Amino acid sequence: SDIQMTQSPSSLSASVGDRVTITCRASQSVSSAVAWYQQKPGKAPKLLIYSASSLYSGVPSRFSGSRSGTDFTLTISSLQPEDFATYYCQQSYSFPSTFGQGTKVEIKRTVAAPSVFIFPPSDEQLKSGTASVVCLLNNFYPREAKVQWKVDNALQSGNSQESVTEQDSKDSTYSLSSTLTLSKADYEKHKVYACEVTHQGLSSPVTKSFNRGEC
Amino acid sequence: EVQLVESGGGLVQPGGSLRLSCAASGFYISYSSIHWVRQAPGKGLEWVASISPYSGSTYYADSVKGRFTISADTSKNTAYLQMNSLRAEDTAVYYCARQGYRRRSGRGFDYWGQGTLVTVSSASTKGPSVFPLAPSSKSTSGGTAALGCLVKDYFPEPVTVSWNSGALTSGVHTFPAVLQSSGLYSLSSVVTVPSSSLGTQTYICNVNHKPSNTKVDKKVEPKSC
RNA sequence: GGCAAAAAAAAA
RNA sequence: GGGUUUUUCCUUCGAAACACGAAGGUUUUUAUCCCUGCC
Repeated sequence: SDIQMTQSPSSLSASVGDRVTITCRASQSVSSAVAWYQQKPGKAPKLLIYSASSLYSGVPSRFSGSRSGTDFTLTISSLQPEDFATYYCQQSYSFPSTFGQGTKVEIKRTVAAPSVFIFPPSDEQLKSGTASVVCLLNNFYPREAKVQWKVDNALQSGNSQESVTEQDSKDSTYSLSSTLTLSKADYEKHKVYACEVTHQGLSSPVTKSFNRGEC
Repeated sequence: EVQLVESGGGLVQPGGSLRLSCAASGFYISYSSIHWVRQAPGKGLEWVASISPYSGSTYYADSVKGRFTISADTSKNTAYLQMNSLRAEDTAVYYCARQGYRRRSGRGFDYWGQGTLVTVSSASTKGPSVFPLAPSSKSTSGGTAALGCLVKDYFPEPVTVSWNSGALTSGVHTFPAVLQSSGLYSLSSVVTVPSSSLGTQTYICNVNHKPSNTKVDKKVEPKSC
C-alpha cells in the first residue's frame, strides 16, 4: 500500500504574467497531507504549500494549493522570472512518504541573440599535448540553438561536447559552451578554426574565429 | 536562525559503507521529526528515512532498509545516516530535512540542509588541470569582452570555482560539467567584463576539488601585442 | 407514586 | 431497550504521524456480564 503521486506535467513553459497550474493525483486517499516545494537548480527545495492549501510563512501570495478529493493542484497566479524552478509535490499521509516525479517550469521571453566568442587552446594544455578549442554563446534565448565547428572549413562530427547553463534567475537567458577535443597533431596540422551558430537571433549564422599564433 | 548541515558524503566503492551526519543549529532536534531525502543527479527527490520525537521511532524506504539506519545524538544536536552495502543506485545528493511544527506547517519540511553528494563508484579520484582561455583584444576591445578558465579531467564531482576569490560574481557562468568519453569530468567557467578595464585588472579563478583535495588558482591574461 | 439494588468482556 | 465492567475506534491538544500523556466524542458486538429486592 505505497501511495503513488502522479504529477502533471513534467515540463512546461509560460511567459511572465501568465497563470500556471501543476497537478498531482494521489493513488489513494492521502487526506489533505500534501506539501508543495520549489527547488532551484543546485540548491535545496523550499516549502511553498503545506497541508494541501495553506501558504507557508514567507512565500509570495501568488503560489497557492488546493484539493479535490485526491486531486491536488499548485497554481502560480502570475509567473515571474524568479519562479523558474522545479516543483515537487509530496504526500505525508502515510509511511513511506512519496514525492511526485516533478515539474520543470521554464520561462518564455523575447528572442535574444547570443554573443559569440572563440577561445584558442592555451598551452599549459599543449604543455601536455592535446587541444581545447572552445566556443561561447553568452546570454541568449531560446535554448534551442546549434553550433557548428570547422577547421580550415571542414565540417566536424563526434568530437564536440556542449553544456548549457540553467535559465537565469532574473533575465531568463541561457548560455552554452561547445568544446572540441582533438590532438596536438591535429592542431598544427591546420591553420584556422571556425565556430558558427544558427540561432533565430541571427539573420543568418554569425561566425567567429582566429589563426594559429596571430593573436 | 535555523540551519542544517550535512557532511560525510563523497566517493565510496560499491559495497562500501558511509556515515552521514546532519548538524542542527538554532533548534533542538529532540522536538521535531528529522528526515533524509535523497536526489539522484538530474532525477527527482526520493524519501529515504526519518525518526520521530520522544518515541525515537524510525522509518525507511523499501529501497534502503536492511542497509540504512537513521539515528540522532541529542547532546550533539546531530542526526546521522549509517549506510552499509552501498550500491550504484545509492549515488545521489542526500538532504537532511526538519519536519515543521504541526500547528505552524503540518507535515511539511520547512528547513533543508544543502545536501552532501554520495558517489558510489569503482573509479579513483583525480584532480583537474585548469587551463585559462584568453580574451580577444584588438588593441582594446571597445566595450566588453569574455574570458574563462577551462577545468579538465577530474573525478568525481564536484568542483567549485570563484573569480577574484568571490569578489567577481556578475556575469559569471560556471557551466555544468559534462563527462568526457574518458570517464573524467570537465567544465568551463566564464565571466564577462568591460574591455576598457581589461588591462588594468587581473582575472583569477579559484577552482577547488575537495575529493581530489586540489586547490588551484590560475589567472588570465591576453596574449602578445 | 417513592426509595433500594445489582453486574463481565470486544469493536468503529 | 436500559445498565455495569473491560477493551478498541475517532476528534482537539501537549514541541507530538507511531509510542507516551491531557481533555473530549456518539456508536454497536456478544446463548461470552447485571437488569433485583423493599414502602
